[PDB]
Amino acid sequence: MEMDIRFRGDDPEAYYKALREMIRQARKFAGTVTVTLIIRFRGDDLEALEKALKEMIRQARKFAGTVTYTLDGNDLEIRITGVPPQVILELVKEAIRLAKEFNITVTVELVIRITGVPEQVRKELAKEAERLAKEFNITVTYTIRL
Repeated sequence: MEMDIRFRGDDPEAYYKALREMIRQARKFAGTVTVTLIIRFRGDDLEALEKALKEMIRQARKFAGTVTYTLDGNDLEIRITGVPPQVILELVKEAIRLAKEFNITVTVELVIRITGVPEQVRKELAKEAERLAKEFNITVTYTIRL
């Protein structure tokens, strides 16, 4: 009685707005939407990475959630939990922005943990996940439990 959705290496506005609408629909529908966000930064400019950490910590710590991280030399991992789903989309836009500003390499991943929803919702979101994967040519997967 649960559906997860996993997205990675996201594309420009057309995709973000579309995704947002799926995000929106899901929240409305009679269920619990638990979202988790992961980003990994890479680059030799360690000073840049340390600030990219600090901006995302401060912004995302203003939500009723928490933040964890690790630095495997020149690879910084960030795991954000507890954030409202309609904002999540915008924290994605901010972490891409930091990739450009500091001229560093960044990857992004969204985990949506939907609990107790209709099979009509599951099939539509599936079709929307099937659709977006193909139009934008990116990493898209999902899981359903019963």
